[PDB]
Amino acid sequence: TSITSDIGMQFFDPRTQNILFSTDYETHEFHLPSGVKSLNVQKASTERITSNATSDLNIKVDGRAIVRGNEGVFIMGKTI
Amino acid sequence: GNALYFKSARNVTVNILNDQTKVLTQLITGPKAVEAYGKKFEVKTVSG
Amino acid sequence: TKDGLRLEGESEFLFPLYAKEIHSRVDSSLLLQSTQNVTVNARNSDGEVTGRLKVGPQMVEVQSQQFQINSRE
Ligand SMILES: *[C@@H]1O[C@H](CO)[C@@H](O[C@@H]2O[C@H](CO)[C@@H](O[C@@H]3O[C@H](CO)[C@@H](O)[C@H](O)[C@@H]3O)[C@H](O)[C@H]2NC(C)=O)[C@H](O)[C@H]1NC(C)=O
Ligand SMILES: *[C@@H]1O[C@H](CO)[C@@H](O[C@@H]2O[C@H](CO)[C@@H](O[C@@H]3O[C@H](CO)[C@@H](O)[C@H](O)[C@@H]3O)[C@H](O)[C@H]2NC(C)=O)[C@H](O)[C@H]1NC(C)=O
Ligand SMILES: *[C@@H]1O[C@H](CO)[C@@H](O[C@@H]2O[C@H](CO)[C@@H](O[C@@H]3O[C@H](CO)[C@@H](O)[C@H](O)[C@@H]3O)[C@H](O)[C@H]2NC(C)=O)[C@H](O)[C@H]1NC(C)=O
Repeated sequence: TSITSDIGMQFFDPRTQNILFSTDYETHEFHLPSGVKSLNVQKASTERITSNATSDLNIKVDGRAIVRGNEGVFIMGKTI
Repeated sequence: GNALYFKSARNVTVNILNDQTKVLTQLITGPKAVEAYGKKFEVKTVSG
Repeated sequence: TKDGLRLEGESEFLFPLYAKEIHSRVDSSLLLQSTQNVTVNARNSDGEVTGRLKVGPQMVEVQSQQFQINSRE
């Protein structure tokens, strides 16, 4: 169901006259939708990664892991 | 010099049929919702 | 013809048209174009146009209370 133009897709509910969805990204800022399972973003600025109180975080990667601490790293744990 | 229109008192159910007259992609513009059934969607720009 | 009527010419309708099913030929792809815009409209029981699929001069607009996308199922 392809579409094509210079600007792109649009949609706004006429009962609000607010653009509920657009694809001229420079104008309207994108927001995170609800109900998302995973997201694969090519660059992340994360303050903290944490799990929930049941299962284990797994920083797993087929590639190489390069963790660099500019002021230093501190590993705290029971069995390391 | 004129604008081609399409109107109805009801849904405009644009669809496509295969050789067996089975629906593959559909675009139903109804009164409340504008559904686009199919196997995909896309929005491209001119440059690709 | 016997089962229908074939026309090879520009049948300019100087007044409105009406039908129920608009098809395209099996061996040729329907095209519909203009210079300003092409509009699809749908109306409520009171004739109020409520869902529009407008292809404007630059970029498409869809106007409705909802915008789903599904699979064939
Ligand atoms: C805390 O994190 C754990 C780890 O992810 C969560 O457990 C997992 O939760 C997901 C989603 O609720 C489960 O996925 C689904 O589970 C059902 C049955 O449990 C299964 O039939 C589905 O196919 C799907 O896999 C996952 O199984 C579950 N895993 C375990 C080991 O419990 C947990 O829900 C999180 N709790 C909170 C409060 O966030
Ligand atoms: C899509 O195409 C149609 C047809 O070209 C455009 O409709 C046209 O809109 C203009 C601007 O209003 C109309 O000019 C003026 O319209 C008023 C009525 O609103 C009339 O009183 C004036 O005398 C003058 O004609 C023009 O008539 C109208 N054309 C038709 C055939 O109705 C429409 O604006 C286009 N969409 C966009 C986004 O430009
Ligand atoms: C014209 O378009 C509208 C909007 O797409 C259609 O309304 C929707 O139609 C579907 C299928 O008839 C409705 O789904 C139904 O849901 C009920 C449960 O609510 C379920 O029991 C049925 O088996 C069916 O799956 C949907 O609710 C309905 N939504 C609205 C807002 O009306 C309408 O059917 C279309 N009419 C024609 C003639 O194409």
